[PDB]
Amino acid sequence: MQKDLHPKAVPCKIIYQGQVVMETMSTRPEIHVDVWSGVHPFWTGEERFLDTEGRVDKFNKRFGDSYRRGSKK
Amino acid sequence: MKVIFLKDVKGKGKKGEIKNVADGYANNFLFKQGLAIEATPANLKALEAQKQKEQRQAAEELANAKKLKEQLEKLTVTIPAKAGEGRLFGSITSKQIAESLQAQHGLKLDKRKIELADAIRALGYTNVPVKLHPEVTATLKVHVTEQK
RNA sequence: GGGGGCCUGACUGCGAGGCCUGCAAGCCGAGCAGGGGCGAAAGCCGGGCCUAGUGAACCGGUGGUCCCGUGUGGAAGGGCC
RNA sequence: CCUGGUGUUGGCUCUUGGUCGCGGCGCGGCUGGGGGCCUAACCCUCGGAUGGGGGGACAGCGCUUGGCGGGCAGUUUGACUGGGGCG
RNA sequence: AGCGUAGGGUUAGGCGGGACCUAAGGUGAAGCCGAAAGGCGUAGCCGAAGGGCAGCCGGUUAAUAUUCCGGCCCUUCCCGC
RNA sequence: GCGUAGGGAAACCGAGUCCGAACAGGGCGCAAAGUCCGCGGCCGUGGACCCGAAACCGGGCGAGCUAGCCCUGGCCAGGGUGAAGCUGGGGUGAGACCCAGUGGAGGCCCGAACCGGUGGGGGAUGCAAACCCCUCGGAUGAGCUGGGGCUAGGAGUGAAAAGCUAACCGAGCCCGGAGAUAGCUGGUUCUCCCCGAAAUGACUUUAGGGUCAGCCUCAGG
RNA sequence: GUGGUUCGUGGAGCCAUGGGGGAAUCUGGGCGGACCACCGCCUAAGGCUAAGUACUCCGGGUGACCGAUAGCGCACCAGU
RNA sequence: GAGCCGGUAGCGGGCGUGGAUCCCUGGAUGUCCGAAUGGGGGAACCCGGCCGGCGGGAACGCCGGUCACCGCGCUUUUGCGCGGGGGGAACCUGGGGAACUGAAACAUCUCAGUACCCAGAGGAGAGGAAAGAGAAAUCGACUCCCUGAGUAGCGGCGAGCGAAAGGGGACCAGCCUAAACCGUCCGGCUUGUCCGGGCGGGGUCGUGGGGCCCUCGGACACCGAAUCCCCAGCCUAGCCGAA
RNA sequence: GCGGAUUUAGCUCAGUUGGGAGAGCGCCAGACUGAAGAUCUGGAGGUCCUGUGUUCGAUCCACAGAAUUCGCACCA
Repeated sequence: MQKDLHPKAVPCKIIYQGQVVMETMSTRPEIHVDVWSGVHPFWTGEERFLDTEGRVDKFNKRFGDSYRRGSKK
Repeated sequence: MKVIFLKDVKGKGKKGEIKNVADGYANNFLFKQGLAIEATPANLKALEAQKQKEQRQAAEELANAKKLKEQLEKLTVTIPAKAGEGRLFGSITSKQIAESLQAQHGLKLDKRKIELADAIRALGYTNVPVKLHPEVTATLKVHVTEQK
């Protein structure tokens, strides 16, 4: 576990898949894709209880960063 | 962005100047730097606390320039030095101002105040519009004399 | 089958009762009612002289309904034409 | 892989376009294009320490857009047929 | 019989392996990135007929032998002076 | 929960009802009433009459196979050919440049071990799942090699034919999806009674399948 | 932009979230399936909680269950 | 309760009613590997500090005991004292997650959220007092069995997939904390009125909690544990036992 | 068939003040040439797509049809 936020999880899942609409606005739709991928934020440098730096991403990051709910800066 | 000012915005005016500096923008560059902070109820109390403290330091000093005020604008101003038949031999300075009335008459008062063109001398009754408090002062009476 | 007279039934609601037929189709049809057209009228008219000009059911558009409308008032949406 | 908008991607100034209001110009809110050292993210940099240096709003990189895309993955490519095919 | 059962046989401060060294490579506190399992990886360590290290000739049993005999040649550690 | 009305898309009506504005038809009324169970011939889901393949997909398993690549040693008996050079001499200014001596290179020649395996011979339930015989190429080099390891199998490696990857890789092998599907192929049991088939027609990515008909059989009228 | 749900893009909600904006503290704030009025329900964005159902390595009981090619493959110097 | 030194029946020798063999339960030894953990390593081997006897040291000096991996709290001081991790047939939830095959092709779909892999809890986890369900102003934890229902319904509306409230049944069961309001303080800024964390208030079940003013009111209400023996059930042998 | 782009002389096209119907051409002719070509002159080139309407007056403004063209919308 080394690709999350610290101040909360958000990684994983992701059942994408494209098609060729054309519905309600007349006639009916269609299907295709069948893949799976990722989806997440980014991480900055901080620190806690003797050095540590942290990581976690935006959102959250905007938070605790501002504040700090287990270790500040 | 609840930017809690602390100096600039054009300069330094750290006076009730909350300005949507904007996201990390105003966030990182302004206070990471160290120049105020964010809402933080604590403060939103901080600003009002000390704006209230300032509020005591004015009306008070208002009550401090209103006590000497009336008590002062009623009684006399006697200082009989020497002289001939007009004027003194060593004029009369608002410097010799303080010194006396104070020590003697009593209550401490400045000597940068009192609106003096120069060092009178004409002895006796000659009033002096003395600037006491920024808005309210004391145009008191001054009766000198060459006690001879 | 060739002209001319006005006229459009080149109808809705239906159809007794048969042709061909494993399916679904395909095809015919007096007569009944509403409402016309043609004739004085007895009658003919539900396209063509015919037998080819073709297509399931679902997937949707649209003009009509005012049948359903997911707490009741409605509308999205749906059923029926 | 290329690509528009969006994000932790902060300042300072030079500018032309639209628009509605009061061919026009004056103004006005609106909002669009863009040019600049800087720079506090970011990254990189190092070169002897944590400071300096270089790039810098980049970009890495996240999210949606769109595009190319046999590199690869998965299916398909009828019947008749006096042999299968071509016909 | 290199087949069966029974008994017995191969000993080393100095020969070889370790009690020393590292390249590949593998590990790997710190550090760095993964959805989890994991990936990499500094220093240090693992890693060999590569480096390094102190002996030889004869005798002697049913088998061993630079080890057992004996004659000759040495090395490292320790205590004393 | 099936029967106790059903008719309709529905509202809803109701032994009547939907189409409709018409007494013309569709569904039904008319009770004939089931229902539970048992035992059976069958039909659907099931691996489901029984074994049969080539393949796809998951997780492991291996370079003591072989192709490579890194590290580190070992190895090529004899002989032959005779370039750079350096020594000396040679007509010109020095030289080019010539010749003679020395000299010893080259994936160089002739050939052992060693590496190979065309060209013929044997062998074909062999000595052997590639070997024996005669013969041949390479023979200081993109040389042969031991020891240590690295990569990996939809992926590796490959002086590259789809080759080699533990003796048949056109995508390894073991366990798992799983007893995959399999109009095709076989295979499909004790007696006896009764009657007695089709090999046509219609539509099919259907033609060596199968739907519906046509021809069989048993139960009642 | 995906999920789960009976919902396979749909008139399609609730709850859960990948990115971006970023409200309210009781006349607050979701909900009763687009939405809107009115009614009716509920009060989140922290936590603990035996019992009622599942599974046989183990021990027992019982068999219209078998009998050494059947039963677990293996009834006894077998996962050898 | 009177025979035994295990399956070995064989040789050679021996313990035993001043309760042997063996049946129980609680013991002390438990060599080396294995999470291994002192260090290294091709497991079952080879290497290091502290104490240790002192030991043959015949007139000459060693094994034994030990000890110590690393991630977890945190009495922080120089960190001393607790938990884990490895298993485990089957079953459990999360994390991730597929083709065959059906659709008589096959791209949607199916097999399925199945098979497998991963992590991890337990003896059971799962889940669990409702921003729930639905609409008779009706219901209320979660779970599980029957039923609802192969219905309402999803869909190249094709193969298939296919809910739930309500009724019957097993069980019952309820509680907490931030939740700055109050006061307590402890530490900061720097003295006020800021954030801070330990103590209580309250620490919400179905709307309340505080803070103020008057009525209050002045003993049976135990939970998931906590506790005592109780029948502690079992734990193997308990023993009589008609003719 | 969903949307945008336009419509005048034989051809290609201007045409915005609602009042003049215009340009170029290329085409025809004249001049010139031995002729034709090249140059200079000149001329023609009328359903302003149709109809109706608005207006004192319509190429121009309003109301359907159209045609050309480009993109798009394709499960009957």
